Amino acid sequence: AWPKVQPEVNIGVVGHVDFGKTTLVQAITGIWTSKHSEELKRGMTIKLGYAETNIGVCESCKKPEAYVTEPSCKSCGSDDEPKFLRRISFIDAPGHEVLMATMLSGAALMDGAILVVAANEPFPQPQTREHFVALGIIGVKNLIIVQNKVAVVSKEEALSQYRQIKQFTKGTWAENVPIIPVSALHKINIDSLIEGIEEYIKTPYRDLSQKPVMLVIRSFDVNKPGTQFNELKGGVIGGSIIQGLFKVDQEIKVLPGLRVEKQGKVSYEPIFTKISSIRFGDEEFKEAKPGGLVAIGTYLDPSLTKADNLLGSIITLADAEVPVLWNIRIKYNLLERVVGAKEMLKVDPIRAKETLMLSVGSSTTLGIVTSVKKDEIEVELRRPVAVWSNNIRTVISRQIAGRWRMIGWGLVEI
Ligand SMILES: Nc1nc2c(ncn2[C@@H]2O[C@H](COP(=O)(O)OP(=O)(O)CP(=O)(O)O)[C@@H](O)[C@H]2O)c(=O)[nH]1
Ligand SMILES: [Mg+2]
Repeated sequence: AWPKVQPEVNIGVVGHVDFGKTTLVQAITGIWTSKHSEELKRGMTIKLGYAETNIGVCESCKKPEAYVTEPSCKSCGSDDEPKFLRRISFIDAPGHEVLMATMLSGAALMDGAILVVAANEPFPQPQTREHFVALGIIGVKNLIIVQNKVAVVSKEEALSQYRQIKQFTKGTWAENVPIIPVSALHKINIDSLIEGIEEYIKTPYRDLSQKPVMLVIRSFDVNKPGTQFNELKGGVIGGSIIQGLFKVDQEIKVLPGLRVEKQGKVSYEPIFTKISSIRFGDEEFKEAKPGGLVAIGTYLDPSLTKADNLLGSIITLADAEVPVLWNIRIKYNLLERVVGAKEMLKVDPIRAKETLMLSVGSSTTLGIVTSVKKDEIEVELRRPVAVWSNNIRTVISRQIAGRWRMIGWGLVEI
């Protein structure tokens, strides 16, 4: 008698490369997130992976084994069904070096986070530190550190690394962050991770008063090949809602929208449409709340949505007043040292005329610095950015050693 509702919380899974993120998400949800051919062939995550599962508890059994991801208490004794707590979803971020820009985007969609640390690898490491301080910046401080691959190391070594993690987090915003030893591959001590999720990653408060805003991270064409032009389904736009709620048959718009070429001149025109369908995985719904990753059916030509073309864009109501800016002011603060790089090196102050990478919401855009002050910089963006609210958290990256590395953050001023 478990209800078929949408996920109510987004838990991001971040960490260094090949530490077992996707295998962990599979160990919990039973689903392999990587569905693209490229990432299945290369054996990594390239685009944000998604997977969801129900969470329940057999309140007549002993925790943490009392927790289940399916409506059955046969594994603990009683034949009655467990108490449905909530449905959760995971955002599986890539742990690769040159995919940081993706992770940041995913971080805009996270309510809580899990940081995967390999027990068979030394601590700390590049993308570990980087994703850590990134989560600190974004505001995803509902964190759980997971000691994966614990089955290949002795308890002495596991505790040895544990001490190092506690030392590392000692004196930071993550000082009291829990550390849970699991084995994603062989499914060892997963129940404790479920329990930890329920304890430390609670479902946030959603103020439905705020205007409906969705951050787009994917878009595609559900039309199977050779489909005649009369049976062509509308374009589908996928992403996460950060505030408010969307309903079917609602008038919406995509910002900045569509790139337009007029004899070499480039502009951007908002994409107006109507929600034809809303789904969360295989289940279809009439509403769409924050938490989970929603597929929004539109009346758009599939040509516009094909191949994640609307990535980074946002979706609001048609009559919403939203500034789409080519130039933005940012009240910034820089990091002290470049955390992503393998070599320890400090970060130069923002130079005029310098080109930077800005992560605003789910959008990554390059821009040239036009004004430099102690607390504020002004940037001329190569492409427009939709700024739905005031004080939007942005992430500032600079190209170092040929690769874009995070150097600091800021808030978008309007
Ligand atoms: N022994 C052991 N091996 C594991 C565990 N988890 C993952 N692995 C191994 O790591 C390999 C890749 O793990 P994967 O889950 O893809 O790591 P990832 O971090 O998602 C890859 P990327 O960071 O590039 O997106 C797998 O072949 C698997 O054998 C674990 O808990 N124990
Ligand atoms: Mg992966």
